[PDB]
Amino acid sequence: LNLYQKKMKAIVEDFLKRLHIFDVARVPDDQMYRLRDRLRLLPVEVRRLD
Amino acid sequence: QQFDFRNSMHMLTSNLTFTVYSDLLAFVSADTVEPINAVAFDNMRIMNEL
Repeated sequence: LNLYQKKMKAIVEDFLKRLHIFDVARVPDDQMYRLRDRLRLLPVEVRRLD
Repeated sequence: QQFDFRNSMHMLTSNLTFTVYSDLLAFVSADTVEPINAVAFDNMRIMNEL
């Protein structure tokens, strides 16, 4: 979708939140990105993808 | 020195009507892309960790 502007610092945030326990604001941007770096290489799921 | 008209009468070569400008530059109209879109010699994109 070439969204060079929907800076992803976005998705990670929500993600973590949805599994309460983690104090989101109280966790840096770093780790977060690295988190994407790994997610990227992950296969979607037939449902989702389809 | 005695005074001899003839020899003291000279003609005058002068240009006509200028207009002198300083500062210069100013005449330059210039804007800027939005920061989120930079590039170096690279041309791929400076600052590119979305």
